[PDB]
Amino acid sequence: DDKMDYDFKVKLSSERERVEDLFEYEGCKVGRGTYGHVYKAKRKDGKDDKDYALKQIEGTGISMSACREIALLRELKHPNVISLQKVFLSHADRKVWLLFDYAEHDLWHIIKFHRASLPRGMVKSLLYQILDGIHYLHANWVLHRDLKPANILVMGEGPERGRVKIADMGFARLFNSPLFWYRAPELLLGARHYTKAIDIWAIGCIFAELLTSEPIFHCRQEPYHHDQLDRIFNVMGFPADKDWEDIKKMPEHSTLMKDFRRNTYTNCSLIKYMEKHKVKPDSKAFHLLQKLLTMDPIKRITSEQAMQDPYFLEDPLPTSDVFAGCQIPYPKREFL
Amino acid sequence: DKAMAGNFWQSSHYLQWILDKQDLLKERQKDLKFLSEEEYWKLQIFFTNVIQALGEHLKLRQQVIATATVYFKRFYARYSLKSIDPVLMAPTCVFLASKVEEFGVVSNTRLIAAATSVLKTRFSYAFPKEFPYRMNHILECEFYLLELMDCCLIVYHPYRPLLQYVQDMGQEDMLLPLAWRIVNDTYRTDLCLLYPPFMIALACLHVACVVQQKDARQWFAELSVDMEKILEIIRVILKLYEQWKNFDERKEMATILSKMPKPKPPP
Repeated sequence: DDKMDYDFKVKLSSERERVEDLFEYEGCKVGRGTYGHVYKAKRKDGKDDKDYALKQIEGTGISMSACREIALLRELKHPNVISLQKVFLSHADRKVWLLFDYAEHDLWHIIKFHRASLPRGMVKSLLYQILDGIHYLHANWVLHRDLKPANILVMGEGPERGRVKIADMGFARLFNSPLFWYRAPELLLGARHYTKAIDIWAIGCIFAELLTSEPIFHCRQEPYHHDQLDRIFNVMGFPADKDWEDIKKMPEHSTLMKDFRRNTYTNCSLIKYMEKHKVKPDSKAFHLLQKLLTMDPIKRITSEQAMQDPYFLEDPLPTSDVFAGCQIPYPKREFL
Repeated sequence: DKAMAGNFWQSSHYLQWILDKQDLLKERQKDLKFLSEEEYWKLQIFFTNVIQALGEHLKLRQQVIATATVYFKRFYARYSLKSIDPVLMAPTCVFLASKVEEFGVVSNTRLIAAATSVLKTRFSYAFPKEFPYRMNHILECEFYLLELMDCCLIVYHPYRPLLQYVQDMGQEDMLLPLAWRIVNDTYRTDLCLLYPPFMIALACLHVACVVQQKDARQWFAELSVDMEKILEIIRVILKLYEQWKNFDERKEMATILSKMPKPKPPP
């Protein structure tokens, strides 16, 4: 600026850490999306040989999405939630870079490796840490809103070996407004707000996918999404009036009634679904899953109540290291 | 409920942005070469009124105006008034604070129109010339502001806890309007850099009770908190209202603004 103090301007300019000086990353692009692009980085100085994730946030300046992600990540501190180590503000091009500890694995790749053909200690431990991390967020009135296997990172070799790191939270949603395999039925019937319950449904889906290796509500490419609802009912059955009294309050309930019939899904239930995928319906795992995958969101258990479930008191106990001291067979991330 | 509501004791506000008074006044001596102590507090009052005026124009909530007011104070806590023109910083602070909320978006043209309109209609006693900055200047300022604050954006204010206390007394009708305005008035002072929000809220509520002549001693006694520090906060509040009496913002601010140190140009 021609009317900012010059001594102040050059001083800050002299002292400003620039991302290109501190870190080596050119050509190490590791993820790409409509929320900024991520790189596997190492420090140029030999201070430590650990890997970091550098995310360049899309667009110039500080957008609402940029703002709120920076705002919240700067406050949040919990072992199961991804940690902002540093924010670089590059003055020349007006790009923002966020530095994180690098997560070598994620549940999307872990599950896909197994599907290309999970120990039960590992499944329980994954679920527990997911629940621990979401519960933290929820206690601080932070919703995730885009929970799915690709957003559940898992740390590799290093001092946090096998710890879950929840990532990629939907920090900006205009007015908290949603207005599909992991989306709760209320969103599909036009729920006007994100809620703790919607995240929990998502965790139930992930737990079912961890037990079976198959997305429980897998569906082809399509607010209201008919075929995704058709799949929910093929697995769960069609909800009775008694199971979800407030379903009539949903904006798309009349559409649901026109499009679907109860007797279509008379054979269908979660018990029968899970039996096909070799999971016992009198196991603590199943009874927990069923509580997470409750259709009425006011009948869905909370993350805190899930952590208290006796499933986590049953042999085997959840472990901090999800890999339980065993060798990690899963391949290291491919560059994009 | 709002994001990070119960997290104050582990927050960046508490861990980094509750400053020592000794450290504050030592960095202020830079600007005290040009302005007196009296003129420095008078300037702080002025720019609090400017940030309130901007917020009221953009129809933002009091809590967003507060966050903006704090961002401003944090900046000039560390840096001189010469470093970035406070006429540019004020709306830049309002702009950044509005974006911290996910409900509604303040647009570019609407920011510049708001700054321009407010200085012209409400502060023409201080500013003869039109608001000279444009959006490129705001966007540049935003970056410097964000750097100094160490990306600490989430800010806690006395409003939330105030509300809880008046509801606890069962005297929301009598005391809340008055206590609330006194909390707004505390932003005319350094209190928000020196004490946690809840202690400011208690102090405000005490002044409200004394002004309205309700006996709150048995309620105040039943609170587990350092009463010395509350009394310290009441003294600043009491002094603020005697500063208010003795100060004619409109008759004095043009001259005081001329005394502010100007930036160095480029070579």
